[PDB]
Amino acid sequence: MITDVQLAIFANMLGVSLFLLVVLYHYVAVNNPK
Amino acid sequence: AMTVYALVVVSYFLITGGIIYDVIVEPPSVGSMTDEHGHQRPVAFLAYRVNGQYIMEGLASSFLFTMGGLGFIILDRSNAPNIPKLNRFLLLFIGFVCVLLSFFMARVFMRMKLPGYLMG
Amino acid sequence: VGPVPVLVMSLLFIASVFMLHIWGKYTRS
Amino acid sequence: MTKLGFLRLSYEKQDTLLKLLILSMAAVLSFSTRLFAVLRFESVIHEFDPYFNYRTTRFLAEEGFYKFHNWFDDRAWYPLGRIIGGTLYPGLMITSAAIYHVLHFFHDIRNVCVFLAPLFSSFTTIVTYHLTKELKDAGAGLLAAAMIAVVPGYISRSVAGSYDNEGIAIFCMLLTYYMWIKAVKTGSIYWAAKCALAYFYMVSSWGGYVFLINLIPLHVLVLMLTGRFSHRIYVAYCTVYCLGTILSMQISFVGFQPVLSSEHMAAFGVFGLCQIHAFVDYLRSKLNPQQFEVLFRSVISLVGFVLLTVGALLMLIIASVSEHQPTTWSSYYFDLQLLVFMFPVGLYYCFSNLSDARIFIIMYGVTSMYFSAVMVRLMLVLAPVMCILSGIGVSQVLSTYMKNLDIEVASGMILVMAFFLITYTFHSTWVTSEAYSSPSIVLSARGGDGSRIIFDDFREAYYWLRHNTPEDAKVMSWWDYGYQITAMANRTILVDNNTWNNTHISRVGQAMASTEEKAYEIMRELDVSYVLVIFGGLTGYSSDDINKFLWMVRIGGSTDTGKHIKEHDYYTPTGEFRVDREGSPVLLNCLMYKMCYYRFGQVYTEAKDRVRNAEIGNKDFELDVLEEAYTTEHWLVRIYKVKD
Ligand SMILES: *[C@@H]1O[C@H](CO)[C@@H](O[C@@H]2O[C@H](CO)[C@@H](O[C@@H]3O[C@H](CO[C@H]4O[C@H](CO)[C@@H](O)[C@H](O[C@H]5O[C@H](CO)[C@@H](O)[C@H](O)[C@@H]5O)[C@@H]4O)[C@@H](O)[C@H](O[C@H]4O[C@H](CO)[C@@H](O)[C@H](O)[C@@H]4O[C@H]4O[C@H](CO)[C@@H](O)[C@H](O)[C@@H]4O[C@H]4O[C@H](CO)[C@@H](O)[C@H](O)[C@@H]4O)[C@@H]3O)[C@H](O)[C@H]2NC(C)=O)[C@H](O)[C@H]1NC(C)=O
Ligand SMILES: CC(=O)N[C@@H]1[C@@H](O)[C@H](O)[C@@H](CO)O[C@@H]1CP(=O)(O)OP(=O)(O)OC/C=C(/C)CC/C=C(/C)CC/C=C(/C)CCC=C(C)C
Repeated sequence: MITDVQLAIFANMLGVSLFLLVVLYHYVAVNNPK
Repeated sequence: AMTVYALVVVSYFLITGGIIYDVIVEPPSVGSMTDEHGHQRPVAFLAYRVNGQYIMEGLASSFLFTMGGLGFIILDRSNAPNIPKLNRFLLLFIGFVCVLLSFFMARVFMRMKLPGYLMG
Repeated sequence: VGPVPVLVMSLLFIASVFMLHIWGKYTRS
Repeated sequence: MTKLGFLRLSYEKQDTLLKLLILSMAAVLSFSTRLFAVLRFESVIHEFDPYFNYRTTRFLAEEGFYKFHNWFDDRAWYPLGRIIGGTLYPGLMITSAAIYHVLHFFHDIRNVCVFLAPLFSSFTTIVTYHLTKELKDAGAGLLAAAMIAVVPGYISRSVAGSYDNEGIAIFCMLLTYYMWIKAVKTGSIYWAAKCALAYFYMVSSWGGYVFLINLIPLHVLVLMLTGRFSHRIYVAYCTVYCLGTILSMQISFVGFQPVLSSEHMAAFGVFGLCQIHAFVDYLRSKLNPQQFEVLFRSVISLVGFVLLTVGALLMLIIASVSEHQPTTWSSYYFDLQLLVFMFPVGLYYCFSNLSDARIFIIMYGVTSMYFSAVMVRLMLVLAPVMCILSGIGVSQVLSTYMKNLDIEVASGMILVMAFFLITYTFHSTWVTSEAYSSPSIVLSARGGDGSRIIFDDFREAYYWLRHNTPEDAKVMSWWDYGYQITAMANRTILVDNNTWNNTHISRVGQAMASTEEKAYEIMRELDVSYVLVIFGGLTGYSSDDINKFLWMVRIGGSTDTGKHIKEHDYYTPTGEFRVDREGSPVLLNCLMYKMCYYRFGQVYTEAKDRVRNAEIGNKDFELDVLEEAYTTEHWLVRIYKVKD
C-alpha cells in the first residue's frame, strides 16, 4: 500500500500536469479557427 | 448597470473583512506581555488560532483582495484594446498592474505563512 | 532629474530609516 | 516515435482527444485527493456524524426498504423515540443502498459509506464541466472542473470517510443547475421535466432547497427588473416550479410545508406574479396602448392587490459548536487561495457580456457570499461558486492573452498564470493533510519523536459497552456523543444531537447538576443503568462536557431552582471563573467536579489538569449514588456503575 507522502507528491505532479495541459488545451482552442 | 458591479465589489471586501466579526468584534492589535522588558507592544495579525481576526487584520485582508481583482479589471478594460497612447500610457498600465498582481500575491502569501506557520 | 537616482536616493534614505529603525530594535524586545 | 502528434485533426477530433484526457485525469484528482485522510490513519469513519447515518444506511439494505418500509425505532431517545418523520433526506441512504444493491450483486459495506465521497467528488467534477460548457465555453470548464476537483474546503467537508447529510446535496445542487441553465437557455420541456426530476434528488437529501427556492424564483424576480423575460424563461420555469412542489410534497420533512413557510410561500407569490406578467405581456400586444387598457389595468391591479391583502392577512449548543460561528478569510483565503483572486474577474466578465443565463450565476455569486458570511459550515455553498466564476475568469484572461501572439505582454501574462495558478495545487495538496486529516474518534497525541504516543480510548470504552453490559440499558452522557454510542454498542439512549425536542435535553442539565440528591432523583425518574462523561484534563485539546459546561450552566428550561440563576456558583463572587481551592464551593459540591474527578489527587503530580492547569488536593472521592464501571487506560471516560 502507498504512503501519505508518496500520495502527496502524486497529487502535486498530477495537478501540475493537469493545469499545464489545460493551458495547452486553451492554446489549441484559441488558435485553430471555427 | 456597472454601478451594480461597483456595489458588489464594494460589498466584497466588506463581507470578506468584518461583518462576521461585527458582533464578535475583537479590538485591533495589542497582546504582548513585556516579552522580556517592554510592556505592551501591539503584536500583529492573530496567528495561533485560525478563525479569529481583529479589525486591523480583516481590513488589510479585504484591501489585498479587491486591488488584485480590480487589477485584472484594468488588464481587461484598457490593456487589451489598442486605442490610447500606444507607447507611454499603456506601458504604465501593464507596469503598475503587473506590480499589483505580483507583489499583492506575494504579500498575501506572506500574510498567510506568518500567521499560519505553513510549510512553504 | 536628467537621472532618476535622486528618487532612488530618496528610496535609499527611507530604507536607511526603515532598516535602521528595526535594526536597533533587533536587540530589544 | 510516431511523430504524428500535433498534426492530427485538432479543434474537431484531437480537441476531443485532449478533452477526454483532462476529463479523465482531472476527475482522478478529486477522488484521489480525499483519500489520504483515511490512508494516513483510518479505515471507516472520521467524524462523529456519519455513525447515525451509517446505522440506518446498513439498515435500509438489511431489512428496511423505503417504498414498502419506512421505519420506527425505540432504540433511540428513551422514552420518546425519533423516526424518519425526522432525518430529512434518504438521498444519501438510498444512494448507498442502491450502490450495494448493484455492486453487492456484483460482489463491502465498509467500502460503501467511506468510498462514497471520493466518488461524489469525481462525479461532481464532471457535472461541473457540462455545466460550465454552457456559460462561456467548453474551454471555460476545462480549467473550472479542476477547480472544484481540488478546492480544498469542499474536499474538507466531504473527505474519504465522510458521510454527511449534505455529503451529496452539493452534487444535486450543482446538477440542478445543469438542469436549469440550458432549460432557461433553451425552453426544452421534456428536458425541463428531466430537470425537475433531477430536482427531486436534491430536495430529498439536504435542506438547502429552502435556499434553492429562495434562489430560483427570486432570480426570476430579477428578470422582472432587468426586463429580460421570454417564453423560454417562462415555459421552462413553470415546470420545475409546479411539478417540483409536488415532488417536494411527496417528502415528509418538507411535508405540507410547501404550502406554509415564509420563504417558499413568498417564492410562490413570485411564481404567481411571474405567470401574471407573462400573461400581461401576451394581452395588450394585440390591443393598442389605448386608454381602456389603463382602465382594466386599474381593474386587474385592484384585484391583484386585494389578492395581496388576503394573502398578507393569512400567514400560517449548536451555536457553540465551533463551526456554526462566523468565519474570516482563513476559512477564506486559507480555504480558497488563488481562487479568491479570480472571483471578480469572470464576474466582471459576467457583468461584461451579461447574457440571459449568466445573471443567474451572478445572483448565485451574490447570495452565497452573503450566506457564507455567517456560517463557515455553510462555506460549502460558496465552494463551487468561486470555482465557477474563477473558472470563467482565467478562461477569460487566458483566452484574451494567448490570443495576441502566435497567430511581450503575453510573454509575461501567460507565463505568470501557470505559476500563479498551480501554486494553488500545491496548497490544495497539503492543507488537506494539515487541518483535515484527523478523525474525531481517534486523537493524535504528543510526547515522543520516534514511535510517539498516538493512540483509541473511544473504541476501548464503546467496545466495553458492546461486551460487559446488559441488553436493555441506559446511555446518557451528553447529546453530541449520542449517535456514536449507537455505532458499535447497540445500546438504548435518551438524547442525541438534533434537536427537535429542546425540553428533553434541558433536564439533562439537571442531570448534570449541583445537588446530587436531586440530580440522582431525576436519574431515578428516567430509568438509569449507566452514565458516561469524557475527560480532556491532562492533555488539554480534547473536548467533552466540561468546556460546553458554560452551555449547561446557562441552559434553562422547566426549572425554578438552581438552574434558574445562570451564575449558580461558578464564579469567584466578584464574577470571575475559578474551580480550584480558589474556586467556588458549590462547584466543589456540583457533579462535574466530582462526577469526573475521582482519585485524581492520588495519580498525577506537579499540579496539573492542563485544561484548567488545576491542582491535586481535593479529597473528592465520594460516590454517593454511583460506582465506577471502568478504571481508565488513558483517563479517557469514567463509566458509571449506577448504584441504587
Ligand atoms: C419533549 O420532551 C418533554 C420532556 O421529556 C415532554 O414534556 C412532557 O410532556 C408530558 C406530556 O404532556 C407532560 O406530562 C403532563 O404534564 C402536565 C403538567 O401539569 C403540571 O401542572 C399540574 C397542576 O396544574 C400538576 O398536577 C403537574 O404535576 C405535578 O404533580 C405531580 C403529582 O403530584 C408530580 O408528579 C409532578 O412532578 C408535578 O409536581 C404539573 O406540574 C400534567 O398535568 C399531565 O398530567 C395529566 O396527564 C397524565 C397522562 O398524560 C396523567 O397521568 C395525569 O393524571 C393527568 O391526567 C389528566 O389528563 C389526562 C388526559 O391528558 C386525563 O385522562 C386524566 O384523567 C387527567 O384529566 C384530568 O385533568 C384534566 C385537566 O388536565 C381534565 O380535563 C380531566 O377532566 C381530568 O380532570 C402530564 O403529567 C410533562 O409534564 C412534560 N414534561 C416537561 C418537563 O415538559 C414533551 O412532551 C416532549 N415533546 C413532545 C412533542 O413529545
Ligand atoms: C443526520 C441529521 O442530523 N440530519 C438532520 C436533518 O434530518 C434535519 O432535518 C435537519 C434539521 O434538524 O438537520 C440535520 C441535517 P442539516 O444540519 O444539514 O440541516 P439544516 O440545519 O437545516 O442546515 C441548514 C443549511 C442550509 C443550507 C438550509 C438553508 C439555510 C438558511 C440559513 C436559509 C437560506 C435562505 C435562502 C433564501 C437561500 C439562499 C441564501 C441566501 C439568499 C443568503
